[PDB]
Amino acid sequence: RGYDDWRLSDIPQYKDGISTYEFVRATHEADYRTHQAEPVAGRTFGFNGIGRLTEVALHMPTRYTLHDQSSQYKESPSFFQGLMGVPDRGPVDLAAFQRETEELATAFENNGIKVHWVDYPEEPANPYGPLMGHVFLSWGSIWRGGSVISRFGFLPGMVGVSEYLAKWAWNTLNIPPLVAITEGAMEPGACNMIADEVLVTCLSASYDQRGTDQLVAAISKTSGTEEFHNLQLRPAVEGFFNKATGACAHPDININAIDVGKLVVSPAALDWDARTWLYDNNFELIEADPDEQREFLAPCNVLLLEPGKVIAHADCHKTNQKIRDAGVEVIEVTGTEIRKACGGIKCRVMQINREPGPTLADVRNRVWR
Amino acid sequence: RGYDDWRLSDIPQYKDGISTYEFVRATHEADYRTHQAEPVAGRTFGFNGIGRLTEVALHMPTRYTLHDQSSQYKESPSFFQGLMGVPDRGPVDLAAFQRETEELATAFENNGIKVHWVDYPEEPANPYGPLMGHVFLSWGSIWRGGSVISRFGFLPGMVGVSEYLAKWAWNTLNIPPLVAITEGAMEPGACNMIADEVLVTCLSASYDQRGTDQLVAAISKTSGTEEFHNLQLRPAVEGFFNKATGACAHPDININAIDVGKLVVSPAALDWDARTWLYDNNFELIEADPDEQREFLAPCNVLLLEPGKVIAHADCHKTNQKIRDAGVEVIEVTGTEIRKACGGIKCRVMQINREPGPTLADVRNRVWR
Amino acid sequence: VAAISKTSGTEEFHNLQLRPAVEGFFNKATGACAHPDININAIDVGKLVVSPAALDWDARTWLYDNNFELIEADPDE
Ligand code: NA
Ligand code: NA
Ligand code: NA
Repeated sequence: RGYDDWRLSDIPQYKDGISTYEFVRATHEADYRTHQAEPVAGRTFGFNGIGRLTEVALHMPTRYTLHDQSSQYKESPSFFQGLMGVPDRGPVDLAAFQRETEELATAFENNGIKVHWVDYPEEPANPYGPLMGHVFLSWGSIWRGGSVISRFGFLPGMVGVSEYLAKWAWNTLNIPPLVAITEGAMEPGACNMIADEVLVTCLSASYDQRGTDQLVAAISKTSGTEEFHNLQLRPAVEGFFNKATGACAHPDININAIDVGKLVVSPAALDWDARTWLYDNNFELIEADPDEQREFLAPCNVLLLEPGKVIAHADCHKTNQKIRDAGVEVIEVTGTEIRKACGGIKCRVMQINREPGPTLADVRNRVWR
Repeated sequence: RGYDDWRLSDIPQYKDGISTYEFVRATHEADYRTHQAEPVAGRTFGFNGIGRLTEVALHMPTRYTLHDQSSQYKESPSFFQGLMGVPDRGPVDLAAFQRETEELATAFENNGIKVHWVDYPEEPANPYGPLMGHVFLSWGSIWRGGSVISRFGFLPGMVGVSEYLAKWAWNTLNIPPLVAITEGAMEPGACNMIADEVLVTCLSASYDQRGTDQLVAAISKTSGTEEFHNLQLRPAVEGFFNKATGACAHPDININAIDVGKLVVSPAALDWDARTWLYDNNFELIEADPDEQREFLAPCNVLLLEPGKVIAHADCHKTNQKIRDAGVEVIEVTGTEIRKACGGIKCRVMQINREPGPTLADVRNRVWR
Repeated sequence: VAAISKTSGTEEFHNLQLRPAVEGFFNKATGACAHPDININAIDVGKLVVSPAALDWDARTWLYDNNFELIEADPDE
């Protein structure tokens, strides 16, 4: 449209003969996401809900992506092993990491999902040392209404990274920021949603109440839903992972949706209140294999492409059979090298756009018991 | 510093033999602004308070900066005149606007203040028409903790602009976003502060309670102060300006600090509660000339360079003499063309960095009555 | 808690409430248990033996703030 062709009718609040007060009031009342964020961006965006995923980003590793190449790791491996708590499976192999990355990318293209590639500078560092954990682009996933700057609870090598990814989203995709988390801890990217307006968090190394409150209030306002629910798990875990039990600081290792009102869930995730809530809201639970969970094969770290279809680690054989048994298609993908750090396949995907999908009301109305 | 020279001692929460829990807890407790925002930015930033201003940005106008060149203005001038409500002083003269802009910039350099220049694309438009009001870079002023995306109450031509300026701040200065205002209305840039932790807002076309609450909560957390106070004026005005009284939707037309515990204030600004509060907190009031105020010469739209020194419109002779009488140096600067839109000199300056300055306790302890 | 509070003979009464992840009595995948006495006990003044599967973040914070020293039970046991 031409610069001199604009007219007052292009302003949605304008009406012929409207008063100043009524125009201003219509403006105060407009929805931020649909009046400002999306039009200005010139597109929709956000990973909220359990609808159809259409657009993601990955990072292809270099030597600088590997945690064991940091001089701070070299100085004390046991310090970082205490923070993450994941079983030692020996050093990361760069070439194999790159291959499993190509395979994941192929899986996306074979399922009609656009993949962007995020690079970091050579010798990437923040004010406190080499970047660490920066392969895990879910930490920069995009919410309805915009990007979020996280407060990392346990990993100093992620300081500056959620900024970097948000900046990248703005410069490359034109997607704006929504909020910076400025108190306590909140890593929203590692959360999952189990319905259009149901978020799962944890209270953990990665989340305190203040951080959670800040995040939930911001994403609530732009979620596009009348209601917003936060299920808050309470795992027993000091750092990121408890290799004695399989409990994890992050929701996305403990639980995810695999279909409408159907969840894959860890043995170590559900306290009584959480269990009661899932029960009252008609969610059907598929239990992850306990050994797969405890040995950190990340069987719950599946990525939902759409209700009834997930990407999962190819070697989570037992959990995957149970998912198939629940009527869900599983796309097996190699994810071995990625687990050598604190995460699996879902953890490493930055989700950019997911179309609106089924709601909590849909879950509740499902007849299955 | 070299990429392989980093050690655990470069992590401020690290201590030899610290437990995972204690390390995580120290991390949850760290201050966002001083641990993350500023280190990652690699500088300090924020205009908060009444301390020494060091860094700003201006926009040098082109024909596309002029409000009367918009096809939507051409279609109905009376519609835009109802929104702003400012006295008609005839069309803007581009050449004169450019000259008064050079003069303002010279004033900054003569006072040791760095000036950045913001350009817009040719034929700048948003989803709803030509940009309008985009010369007013105070709307993009930077807060301690980061940039803000505003919700404009009355001007649709500012949609997309606060995003643009925030994006510019991030790409050019490395300053991150703090929050997007997503409900009601809040134009934080047009507010002023009268002490290190005292903000003045209005309830007006430009601000509702929900928007105000959202903004104040975000900037509170990063203000670097134990307390945060919001004085909320209640002007009687439908749009932006009331040419019968001098009342204005924006704090920065109604009031500003000129020194520690000394304010220049409009006749039309102070309701009883506001007056009581200023009185109880030991603020000395200098009244702006009523005619200067009502005729929209913007005598309160002075910019505080530091306690005891302001930039003011050169033709606000009466108000300026009173400011000098109160012991404050006035740097007179031509601001005629700028007033042909909804604003004056302070309105057009994006404030990027102001050093910490006097506090509310300092105001209260001043012996003057 | 209200009943035993009134007769405890103490000015204050505190209830630490663990939140184990367990459906029935015992979770043989983790060691989590419905009963406190399988999850934790005192062994001395301000010293506790505690299961890996017992302490959620709030419980952990509370024990920390109140100066309790924790001895971890062997995970396999
Ligand atoms: Na719970
Ligand atoms: Na008031
Ligand atoms: Na507890």
